[PDB]
Amino acid sequence: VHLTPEEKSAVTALWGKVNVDEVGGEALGRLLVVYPWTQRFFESFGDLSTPDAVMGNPKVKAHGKKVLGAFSDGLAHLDNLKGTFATLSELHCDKLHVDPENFRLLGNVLVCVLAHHFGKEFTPPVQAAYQKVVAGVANALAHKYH
Amino acid sequence: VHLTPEEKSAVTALWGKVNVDEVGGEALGRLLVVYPWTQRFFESFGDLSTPDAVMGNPKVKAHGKKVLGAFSDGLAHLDNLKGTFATLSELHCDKLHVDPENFRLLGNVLVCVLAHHFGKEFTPPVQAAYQKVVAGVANALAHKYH
Amino acid sequence: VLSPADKTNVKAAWGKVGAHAGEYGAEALERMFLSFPTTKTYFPHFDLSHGSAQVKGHGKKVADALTNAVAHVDDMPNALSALSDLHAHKLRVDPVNFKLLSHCLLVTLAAHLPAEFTPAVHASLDKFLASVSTVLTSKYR
Amino acid sequence: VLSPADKTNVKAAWGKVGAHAGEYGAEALERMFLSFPTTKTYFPHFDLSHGSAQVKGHGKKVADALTNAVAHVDDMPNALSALSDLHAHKLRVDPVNFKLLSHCLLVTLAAHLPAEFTPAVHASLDKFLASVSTVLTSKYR
Ligand code: HEM
Ligand code: HEM
Ligand code: HEM
Ligand code: HEM
Repeated sequence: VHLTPEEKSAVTALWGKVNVDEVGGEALGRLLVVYPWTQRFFESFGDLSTPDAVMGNPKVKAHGKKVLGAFSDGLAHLDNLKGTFATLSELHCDKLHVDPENFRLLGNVLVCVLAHHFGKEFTPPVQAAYQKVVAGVANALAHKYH
Repeated sequence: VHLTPEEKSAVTALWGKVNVDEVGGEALGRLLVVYPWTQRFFESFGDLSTPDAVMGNPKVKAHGKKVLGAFSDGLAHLDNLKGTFATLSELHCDKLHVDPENFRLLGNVLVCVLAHHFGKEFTPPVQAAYQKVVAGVANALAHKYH
Repeated sequence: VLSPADKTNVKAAWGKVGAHAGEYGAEALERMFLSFPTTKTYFPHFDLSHGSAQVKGHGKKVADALTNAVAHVDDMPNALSALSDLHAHKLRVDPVNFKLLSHCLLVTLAAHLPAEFTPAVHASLDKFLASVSTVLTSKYR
Repeated sequence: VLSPADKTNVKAAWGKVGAHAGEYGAEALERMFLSFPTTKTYFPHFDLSHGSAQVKGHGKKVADALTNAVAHVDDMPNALSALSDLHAHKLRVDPVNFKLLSHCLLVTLAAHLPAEFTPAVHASLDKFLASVSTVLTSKYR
């Protein structure tokens, strides 16, 4: 991913304010609510029967933390997303066979969650920079499909 | 793209019966008829106002011949599609900005034309081999997006 | 969204399918399982071998469902409500798989009915299957 | 296909836009043009600069069209037939662009309506915009 120093600065600054314990769960949770077929990949996670059950599910919150951590790992090394995500790509593509459109969906759900949290501060230029990041992450996750 | 010897043999046998003057134009024409937004990329081609107009359009037929030629070339370079299609990828992605889902659609329209022309010869195993090929070609064309 | 002419094309084409509806549904499923092996994960306990009576029986169900949809093309959500709940709520089928089966149905029709499979009919059938797919991937209870 | 709950959620949430229609619509367009620059190709003679009065005017049209869609949510193809002919027949907009604008509309609503943008309402709004998108990208005359 090619971010200008200005774009990287904007992205990094905002991410420093992102709740490590909650935002990943909010994103994963909304993925499961907004695109319900994605629940098929999380049978073992217990109760996903209603929006409240999904968002309150401890395993969703806990798994969300790992997802956010991976986005964080991506931000730490934007010049090597492919290498950073190689093991995750094998998992999501070769093992789980997640259709890669869903990678794009989760990235865009995360963007919605950032907008929800930060309001006016999530300006169109800040969004544009984040779209480069989540597109890069989706592409890296889908690398074993390419 | 890796084909079993049986798949390679079957792909080659079917392709030998393809009318190279017509099938590309049929595939391109049906793309323009079935997915009409794709016509936006061919404004200079003249009359595309009805299915008959599209299918009988001399520029659609002539351009289809080039498209088929690219597929034919790909069949001979299945192990190096990203290399082979590099120039075409730069054209379709960087210059024309064709959304890559459309590459998948054209490949599947070509498969439908092969089924139309060869009927009982286009068995499910033969189709499966061709799906590998057209997925490989679409992926290679989309490489600049990856 | 289907045009009035789309609906006419679909009714005329599926009508020509007639008594072969079941055979074609089975063939489309076989094509899908072979061409797109990930789709087999939705049928983990199925006999998916070539000639499988179970696949043949499921193909007839799929074809009869399409026949019903053709018969209720103006009212597909109501007509397919049970099937939507099955695929979208219970089975949670990823929408990409509907594009794969729809394609395999078109391939099957093209292989068996080449005269009927004109560019206009091809277009209408593609739209019809997309419309069916949208209903079956929607939860609207 | 929208559930009764989806329709309730959309009517309530979109109902809060009100006199901010032009503002929100314009912001969504600006977000789209900036985040996804290929979309600008459909507007070759527009002033697409930040704060452009032309984008503000176009934002109001898009937002008012969504208001129209809500007021006819059970019969949208007939209510949006003019917009479908424009976007599908005349402009030939690639369907992917509707996913991009729909996403930017969701981002805009999330940024302005934090209390309203619950996971459930988010889901309903996404489905609504997908339905509108399907109508505007279809040719059904
Ligand atoms: C697009 C960005 C995504 C990121 C950054 C991401 C990240 C991760 C991470 C870090 C793990 C844990 C890996 C481990 O513990 O070894 C994981 C596991 C998993 N992911 Fe994702 N993921 C993404 C998208 C998706 C999507 C869209 C789906 C399904 C629709 C999905 C389904 C799963 C499943 C089923 C697991 C394993 C859960 C389990 O342990 O039972 N992922 N992902
Ligand atoms: C997926 C397989 C495809 C193949 C193998 C293919 C192949 C080709 C070839 C060989 C050319 C000629 C290049 C040259 O003259 O230098 C070409 C040009 C072009 N292609 Fe494709 N193409 C594919 C998909 C698409 C799709 C889906 C579109 C969508 C509209 C598209 C739009 C174009 C356009 C606009 C041109 C230039 C036409 C002109 O000269 O005015 N291509 N393509
Ligand atoms: C044109 C689209 C489709 C139609 C018309 C259709 C129709 C049907 C019908 C009629 C049934 C039998 C329901 C019953 O009698 O209980 C069924 C079951 C089922 N469908 Fe589909 N279907 C479609 C697409 C798909 C796709 C794309 C998938 C997955 C790739 C899928 C997965 C299943 C599964 C797993 C079952 C249950 C099989 C079992 O365990 O008994 N369907 N479908
Ligand atoms: C929810 C989705 C959308 C809605 C509700 C919508 C609504 C509208 C409306 C109300 C108009 C003005 C109609 C008139 O002047 O009579 C318009 C024009 C237009 N739309 Fe959209 N639109 C949508 C998506 C898109 C997308 C995704 C694109 C392309 C990226 C697009 C490209 C255009 C263009 C090029 C015009 C004409 C501008 C001009 O030259 O005057 N639309 N749209």
